[PDB]
Amino acid sequence: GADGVGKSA
Amino acid sequence: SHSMRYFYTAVSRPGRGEPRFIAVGYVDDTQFVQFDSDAASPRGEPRAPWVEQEGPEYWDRETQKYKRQAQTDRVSLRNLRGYYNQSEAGSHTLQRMYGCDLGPDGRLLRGYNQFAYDGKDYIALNEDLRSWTAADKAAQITQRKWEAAREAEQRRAYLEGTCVEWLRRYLENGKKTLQRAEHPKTHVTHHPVSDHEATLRCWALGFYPAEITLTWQRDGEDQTQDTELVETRPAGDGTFQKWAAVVVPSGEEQRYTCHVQHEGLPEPLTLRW
Amino acid sequence: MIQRTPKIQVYSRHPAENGKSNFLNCYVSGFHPSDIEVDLLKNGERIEKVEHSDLSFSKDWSFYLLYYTEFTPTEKDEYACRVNHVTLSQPKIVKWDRD
Repeated sequence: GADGVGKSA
Repeated sequence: SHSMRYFYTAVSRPGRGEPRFIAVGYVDDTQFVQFDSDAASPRGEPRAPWVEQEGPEYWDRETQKYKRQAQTDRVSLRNLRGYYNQSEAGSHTLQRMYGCDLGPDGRLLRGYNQFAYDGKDYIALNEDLRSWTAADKAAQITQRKWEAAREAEQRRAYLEGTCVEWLRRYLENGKKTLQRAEHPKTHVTHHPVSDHEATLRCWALGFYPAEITLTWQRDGEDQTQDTELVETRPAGDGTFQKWAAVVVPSGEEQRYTCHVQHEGLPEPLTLRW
Repeated sequence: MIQRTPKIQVYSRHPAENGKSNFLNCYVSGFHPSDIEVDLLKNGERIEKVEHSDLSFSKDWSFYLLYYTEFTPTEKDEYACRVNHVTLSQPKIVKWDRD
């Protein structure tokens, strides 16, 4: 189960 | 110990459309998922039988995570090109690896989350999963960015919670192949080079997991200097292969033993040609 | 901007026995960037229907891929792996040694 998407770099 | 690990790669290609995004996930040394934005039909795909029988909603959820992640990584690639003020004609790579490890306990031991840009360290969560380490001034922009949005709090929540819950579920559903160790199948070969020199090669085939130790010993003491190791390599069927070679004075072969250590061996192996 | 040339290994999935079906592997690792071209050859001719693994990378960020095809070894057929990469001024051939 993949991590949720956070902030761009 | 047991681990779940994800590997993300994003590559820009100016003038050839949007950057490609590829993701792969592993439990220990077994791949179980892949996503490729360039695929004929881009969606999360199973690579192991113990996630095949997960339902369509599980797969639909994972596919939307990847599509959302692919979009966010294209943005990061464009931001990173600005931080370094790089030409808009060059191709650049953004990589990320993250995962969680279970101790012998079966309880959480560690997690990690690290990034690289054009093959070099860029930014990483520290071992405490609460602070960042930035490789240069450009990464400090990202650090200031992420700590202003408590990104580390979000990542720690996943790594110490959700990631371990999935890993435990995967370990249970795939226990027939994930929680068994297959011992190496071994043999020793000999090749004469000259009147004064010969080479001994100690083979290990068909073992799982990938971690293995091949050590040549002379008169029983380990001889790490003269030995030659290959990189451990995939057999293509889920097991791995490796060999270790040592150059020995011709005629002295019987004083050399190969020491094989693997999780699938109840006691270490002593091999002699 | 890192540029690292691929390490190449050519080998069979199982110990090669003449006349018995098997898989021929070409394992490329330790390269950067990720664009790479890998062909398997039989008697110098490119083998069609070669599959490859999904792009992953190592702890040092370098990429690795496995290319493979089913084959039946014989005593005289020669097999090889042809690799091209931005680090390679000319393509690289590694012959299969039964070892």
